Amino acid sequence: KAAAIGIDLGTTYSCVGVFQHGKVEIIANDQGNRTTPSYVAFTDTERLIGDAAKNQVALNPQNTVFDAKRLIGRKFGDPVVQSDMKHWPFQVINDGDKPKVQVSYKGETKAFYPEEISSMVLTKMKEIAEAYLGYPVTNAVITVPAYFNDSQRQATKDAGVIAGLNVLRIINEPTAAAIAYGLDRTGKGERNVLIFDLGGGTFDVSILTIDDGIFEVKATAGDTHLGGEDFDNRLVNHFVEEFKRKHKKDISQNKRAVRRLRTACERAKKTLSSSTQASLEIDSLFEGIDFYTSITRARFEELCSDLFRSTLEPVEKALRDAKLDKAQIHDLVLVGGSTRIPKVQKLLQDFFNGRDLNKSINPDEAVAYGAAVQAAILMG
Ligand SMILES: Nc1ncnc2c1ncn2[C@@H]1O[C@H](COP(=O)(O)OP(=O)(O)O)[C@@H](O)[C@H]1O
Ligand SMILES: [Cl-]
Ligand SMILES: [Mg+2]
Ligand code: NA
Ligand code: NA
Repeated sequence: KAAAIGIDLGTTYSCVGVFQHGKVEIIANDQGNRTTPSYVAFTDTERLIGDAAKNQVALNPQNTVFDAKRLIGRKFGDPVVQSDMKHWPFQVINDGDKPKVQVSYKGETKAFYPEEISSMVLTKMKEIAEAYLGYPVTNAVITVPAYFNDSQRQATKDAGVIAGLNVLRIINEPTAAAIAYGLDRTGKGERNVLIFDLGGGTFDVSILTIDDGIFEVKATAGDTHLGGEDFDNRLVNHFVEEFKRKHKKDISQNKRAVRRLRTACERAKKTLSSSTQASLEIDSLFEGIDFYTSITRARFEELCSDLFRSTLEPVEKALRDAKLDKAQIHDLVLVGGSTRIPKVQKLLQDFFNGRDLNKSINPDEAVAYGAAVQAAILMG
């Protein structure tokens, strides 16, 4: 009788849905947010997950973990791990050629596997669903990137099992997004679907063939270090210059200020997807100096124009790989929070010569939406 849930375990944000009453419900967390930061923080006295964790990241950069998805299922000597390490404020150590995140927790040094950190996020998403349903959840579908290997999929599933979940299936994020739009219901005859996924940290282009409910991955492309956080950064640097000009002070080395600016920037950015201007007002940003100011959509676009534009060549590459022309793509699907940006939608639509974009499902929710559907199918 109990519904199974669908979980998007995201690099920067996660999302949970449940199919019931003949429809998918994306479930808001305790703060009312329909997605949750994939953050876990450790303090002298408690463990925080999601919104609570990200909310104190500037205060505790050392023991606030994020990006665990970049580690999960990898060996410590993997060049991706070695490269990514150099830019996290938290320490990563080697335990038998397995990466562990090392932190201080209740005064003692503790280390955690990536799948342990991710299980804490999965636990939160599970608790979010249970608060809405009013009963314990034990079955779930969890998603992963198409490019995940066996080791990565295994560790993701272990994360689920650790969270107390029977993992009915692990499915690809682009397939979940396609399922959400009901594209799996097609009969015999190949349809070509392109998934354009620009999230918080990663950019993924997938071309799938669907034939009588059977998915095949024809081509993948993108950039694992291109995302919304890079748009936040462009804004950070802009406002650091503007604060320097006005107050004649350089805040760029105060890690707490820069982090707090960064957060205000992400909020303003989101607002610029619905508004042509946004107000940025930080109390005591630096040395008790407040920062009240504004930014326009057009200025935001200018600051990011090259990054926005860079998203189209991986589409070209993926089409070439799949041996398809633009015109042979039957459906275009927007995934990831960053595809809410009007300029981004314009770029892709212009690239496809005016074709419709499938964007009626919040793109940062499309993966979980699909997972919830598949979970229900697997339950009966
Ligand atoms: N309305 C919006 N406009 C612009 N960016 C948004 C909006 N909503 C969310 N985002 C951005 O989307 C990114 C998170 O994307 P999401 O798909 O939720 O996570 P992930 O990439 O981790 O799966 C963040 O960079 C966030 O600021
Ligand atoms: Cl992505
Ligand atoms: Mg995503
Ligand atoms: Na996500
Ligand atoms: Na991402």
